[PDB]
Amino acid sequence: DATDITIYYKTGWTHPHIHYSLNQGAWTTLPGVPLTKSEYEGYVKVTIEAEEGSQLRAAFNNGSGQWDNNQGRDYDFSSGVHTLADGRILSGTP
Repeated sequence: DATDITIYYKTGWTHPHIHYSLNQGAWTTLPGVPLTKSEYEGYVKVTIEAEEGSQLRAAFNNGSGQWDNNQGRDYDFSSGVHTLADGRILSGTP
């Protein structure tokens, strides 16, 4: 049973950030946490420390007010690993 929340995100932004609320808690202070490039070209990655049975709600930004917020639904990610690319989420790595 997975614990941390690891997210891969396809983006060409140079300063991508994840803004999120973990387990229905407080949201990060803007602009949120930076994502660091993965060796999967075009993808950035973050791992959010979390307990068993965790879920976060997230929106991504370019550090300067351009957003990807899933048409206002925001993106939901559970304990485990997930890859978001052009609005589609698949479990696991790229």
